Amino acid sequence: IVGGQECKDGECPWQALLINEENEGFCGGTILSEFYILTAAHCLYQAKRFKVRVGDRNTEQEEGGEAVHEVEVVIKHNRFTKETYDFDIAVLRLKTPITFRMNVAPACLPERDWAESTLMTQKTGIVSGFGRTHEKGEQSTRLKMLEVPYVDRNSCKLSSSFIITQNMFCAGYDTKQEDACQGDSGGPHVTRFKDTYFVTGIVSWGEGCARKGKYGIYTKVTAFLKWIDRSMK
Amino acid sequence: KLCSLDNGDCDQFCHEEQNSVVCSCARGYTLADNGKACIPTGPYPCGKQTLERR
Ligand SMILES: O=C1[C@@H]2[C@H](C(=O)N1CCC[N+]1(CCO)CCCC1)[C@H](c1cc(-c3ccc(Cl)s3)on1)N1CCC[C@@H]21
Ligand code: NA
Ligand code: NA
Repeated sequence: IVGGQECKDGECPWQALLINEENEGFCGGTILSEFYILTAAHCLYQAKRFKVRVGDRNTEQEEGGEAVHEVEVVIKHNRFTKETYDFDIAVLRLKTPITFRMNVAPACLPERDWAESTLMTQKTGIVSGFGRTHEKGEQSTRLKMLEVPYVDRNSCKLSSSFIITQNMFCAGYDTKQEDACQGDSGGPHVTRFKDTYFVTGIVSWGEGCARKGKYGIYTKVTAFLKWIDRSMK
Repeated sequence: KLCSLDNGDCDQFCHEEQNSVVCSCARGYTLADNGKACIPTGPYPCGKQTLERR
């Protein structure tokens, strides 16, 4: 996360971190239930093997509330395309269930039509993660969050060197230096409605991070709410 | 009455019928008797920050 702020205690409890062969984070995820994590399909190609950590705010401090879970099943979207990152969505079933507790709770899945009329029409959503703090920088050891404006599709398309499909949406800023970045991808984009946070996006890709005239690109979760339900059985 | 004005007074999901609105809630909540509020069924309902340290 470029700009934004450190997440306060209890404020990002649905954040998950995918950890590679080293316990180093390389992608985010979103807790959906005791057994399921939402992430980006492209994250599945970026480490040979990985596990999921929940409850962490500081990767250099053993707080006491952190837990690591192995992955039982990876459910990738069968239309995911590496070239374009279209259909950039996957669900992970964990081998053992998450125990909800301080800093560990699921985000809500909204009903589709209401999400479209009520969540996607809000001014902003929130993105979070442990990713880089500037494009060419290092990953944050502390969990960060950032309020990102929704950006209209026409503007989104004009700004991008790559196709923006209807499975994607833009969020962020034209010139203000705040964005998600490498290491945040796969993580949550949530939208607040009367103090409840609903999953609206998956951090997917960008052309650099926080570049002028470029936005953050997110998987449009509304297009996949039925797919998520089926994947979770 | 309409979901476009104050979300039909619903705490979470709102849908319009012929004359009325119907509210509903995410899994882990029960719709309150008043037909508007969403009441968590457990201590870690979805979408809530974990602020009340138990
Ligand atoms: O090249 C990179 C990588 C990676 C990334 O997405 N890009 C763009 C990939 C672009 N596509 C493939 C290459 O053509 C084309 C469209 C879909 C993927 C990475 C990155 C950028 C981001 C985000 C920025 C804003 C977000 Cl929201 S996510 O997350 N990871 N860039 C920063 C450092 C390296 C470079
Ligand atoms: Na920690
Ligand atoms: Na920008």
